[PDB]
Formats: sequence, structure tokens, C-alpha cells
Amino acid sequence: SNQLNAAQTQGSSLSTYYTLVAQLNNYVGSPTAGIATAITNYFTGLQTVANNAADPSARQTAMSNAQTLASQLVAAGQQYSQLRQSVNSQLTDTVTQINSYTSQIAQLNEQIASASSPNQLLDQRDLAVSKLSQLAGVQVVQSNGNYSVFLSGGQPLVVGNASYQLATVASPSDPSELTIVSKGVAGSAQPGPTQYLPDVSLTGGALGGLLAFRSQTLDPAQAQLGALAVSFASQVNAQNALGVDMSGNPGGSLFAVGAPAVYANQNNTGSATLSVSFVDGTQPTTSDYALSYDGAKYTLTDRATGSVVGTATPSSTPPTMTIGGLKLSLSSTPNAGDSFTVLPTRGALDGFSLATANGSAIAAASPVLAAGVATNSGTGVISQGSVSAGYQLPSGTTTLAYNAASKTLSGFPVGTTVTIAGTPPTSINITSATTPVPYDPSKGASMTISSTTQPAPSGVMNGVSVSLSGTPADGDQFTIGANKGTNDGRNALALSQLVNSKTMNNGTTTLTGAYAGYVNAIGNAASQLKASSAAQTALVGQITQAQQSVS
Repeated sequence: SNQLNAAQTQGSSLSTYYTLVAQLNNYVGSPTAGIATAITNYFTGLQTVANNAADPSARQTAMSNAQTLASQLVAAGQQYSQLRQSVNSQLTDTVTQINSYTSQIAQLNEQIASASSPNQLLDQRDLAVSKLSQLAGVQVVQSNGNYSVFLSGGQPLVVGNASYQLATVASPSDPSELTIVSKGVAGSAQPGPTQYLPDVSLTGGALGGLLAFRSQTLDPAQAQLGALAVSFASQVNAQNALGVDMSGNPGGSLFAVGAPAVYANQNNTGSATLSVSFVDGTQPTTSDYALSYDGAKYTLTDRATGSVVGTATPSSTPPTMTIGGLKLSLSSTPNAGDSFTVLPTRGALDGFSLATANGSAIAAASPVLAAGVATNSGTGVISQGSVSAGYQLPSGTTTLAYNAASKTLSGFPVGTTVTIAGTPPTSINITSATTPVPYDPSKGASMTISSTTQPAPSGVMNGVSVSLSGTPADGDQFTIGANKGTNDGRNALALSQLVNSKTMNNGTTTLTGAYAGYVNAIGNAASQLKASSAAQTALVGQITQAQQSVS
């Protein structure tokens, strides 16, 4: 009966989904262990460097921590792709069995009708339908004693004494994933245009369980874990670039990842190509997307939920746009109906690596040093200074001098703008060595020195911050210049504190906090599916026993 069929197919779907997510969950483990622990350990390793900035051993240990993390992230990429391929193989096996059963049912339709021209054939056919519903959601309908059989979505499988063949082929939106198609009636000369059955329509049975696991658990999980890798690499790289190495040279990258993955949908009629980057690599996207064009606008859709994330109507040629954290660039305007799969973070794991394993490449020192001049007689105290993205240090020493009569500092570099923090902050354009900046000893001053012209022309001080407190005497001086600097660890300290940065979920969660969410999504799915599956399998068992006991 169609009631048992529906219940059975839901049960097979749930148990298939459960088995797969349970496998993933067992693999991923604790939300506060594994990769989260490797990340924590990497940053605490850099704290050790911060206190021993010249020590070769501390740097070697830090690099071993990096290698440990990379090993886990890369192995994670392999596990996700292995599961993804396991789904591919099971989809194909499932389709082979489906074709076997549909052919059997068509054969039985003919054999039964020929006999009525046989209770045992009636049974063989019913058992076939049973077996079939465990593989896919099917609905049967009577017709002159025949069984017509249809996929829940409408696709015929059996019509009288003919059957339809399904196949797996590479999906038009993602060639790493197989999708189900119909090739028309079985045995045909030149099968008519291959019909792409939408994953979402293919509910029930092993089919539906496989597909739901893939789109709702597996692919999101890899996108999320990939996003952590990208954010980690981007943050560490950006902070290392703010320090100097053992040779006093600017830090370079410590980690690298591959670029986003983009597929032109196989249904495309235009010839445009798409490339994608992050607006901010430290805050990457966490899902999978499709960019589609309808002849007037571009839409970015989340592939897991189907929800629109944003639209764009660029006028640029060639077309460039920004949507939902992504910079999207096309070589030309696509045709209406064209689509591109955009996977910004799935592949980050497979390419994750140390850009260098040389411990000397860790830029532990600050590039800048601010200092009180030793002849000062007052109580002025300046911080050691710090730099931000795109800082520049002129070749010479900058010497600030305090004038007690006017209570001002001067000696700033020409062409800079000095911003004093406050509520609100105030800014002063420096136009000569004597341009004064107000200083209140009762309040002190936190100052940022930026190039007035942006971006900064060569040789102009930019991105330098210093704080002054206390009461300088008249003529007291404070210098700002390149750090030297051989065992300074201010930047290693900054690197180590990246562990507390909130770069995920719109600036609300840390890397390890985001890792815990990624694990818990999998864990929560598994525990719910365990109960849902147990309940449904039990019920299917009961309906089966009921049917086996009828008159």
C-alpha cells in the first residue's frame, strides 16, 4: 500500500542520513578538541616567542605547532572529499538497484497480465516495490491490474510493461558531485534529452538520505571548517606583515590557501567567466553560493538554504560587484539563465599550508620604536609605539619636542595628520616641523600619525601610533623611528592575541568559538537523526507487521 511505501521511504531516508552524519560526527569529535586545540596551541606558541624573540628553539616549536595544525586541516579536507565521494558511489549503486527493480516490476506487470489472459507473481511484484521504496520515494498507481510507478517528484519509473532508466552523472553545478537524471524509457535507441532531476525533488529512500546529508550537513560543514582555515591564515598573515623578522625586514606570509572555487553551470549559454575574492579574508563567507543572471541583475543565492543573500546591478565593463562579503568579477555579462557555483571556502583545506617553515620568518618585533630622550628632565612617558595596516616609516628619526609655555608638541613629519583619541577625536594637519599639537599633561594623549594624502606617498610616515602621559619639561623630546630591535617581541605578542579576535559570524565569535559551532551543528544533527530514525524505523516495522497480518 502507498502508506507503507511512504513510511518505509522516510525511514530509509532517515537511517541513511543518520548513518552518514554519525560517521562524520565520530570523525569530527569534540567541539573543544582537535583543530580547536591545534589553533590554541599555535597562538600560545607565539607567546613563547614573544618572551624569547631571538631564540631559535622557540621559533622551531612555533613552526611545529603550525605543521600540526596544517596536518589536521589538510587531513580534514581529505576526509570531507572522501565522504563526498562515498556519497557519489552510493548514489550510483542506489540507481543501479533502482533500475533493477523498476525493470522487474515492468516485467511482472506483463507476466501478471498475461496470466490473467497468479498470487505468487503479485507477491514478487509487491516485494519489488518494497525494496524499491527503500531506495527512493515512490508512489504506485493501479491501472487495469498494472502497477504504474512514479518518483515522488513525478518522474515515471514504471508504466505498464515499460520501465524508465535513471543514471548518475556529474551535476551541472558541481562536477565533484553526482546528480540523478532520467534517460527516458529503458532500452531506447538514442535516449532523448537527459533530464536533470533536482536534488530537492528526489526525496525518500537511500537517495533522499544521501542527498539531504550532502546538501544539509556535509557541504555546509566543509564550507564552515574551510572558513576557519581562511580566517586563520588571513589574520596571521596580516599580523606578521606588521612586524619585522630577525633581519629587520617586514614579515611575510606564514600560511597559504588556494583560491575560491568557481564552476560555470553546465546549463549556461553565455561564455562569461567568473572569479571571486574576499572583501576581507579575515572575515570570509561560511556557505556555498550560486551567482545567477536573469538578463538585468545578478543574484547570489545560498546553495544550502536556497535563500537570496543579495543582488547587484553593476554598470561596469567588464562587470564587477560586491555581494555578501564577496568580490565578484566577470569577464563579460552572461546570458539570462546563466549561473556560476561559487565555493569560497570548501577548497581552503586541501591547499592549506605553511608558506614557510623557517622559524626566522616569524616577525616577532615591532617595526617602530618610540622613546624618551635620555636628557629629558620631566615626567613625560611615551609608549614604545605600534603600527597598523599600510604603515610607513620615513628613513630618518622623528623628534617630538614639548613646549611648556604653549603646552604643545612639535617636530611631526610634514604631510602627516595627527589624530588624538578622544570623545570625539581631533585631527591636526602637520604642514611643517613647527606645527603644534596640543598636549594636556592632566589627560595625556593617544596619537596616530597618518599620511594626510591617502594612500601614503613614498617616504611619508603612516600608520604609526604612540601614547604620551605625564608632564614633559620644556624642551623634552620623544623620538620615533625604525626599531633596532634585535629581540623585540611586541608583534609576536600581537600574533598570539589573535586567538581572542572575533572574526567569525559577523565579528561575534573567535576561531575556536566558531570551531565549536561547526562541530555542534554536526553533533546536534546526529543526535536528532538518531531519535528520528529510531522512531521511524520502529514505526515502519509496525506497519510492515500489520500488513503481513492482513486477511
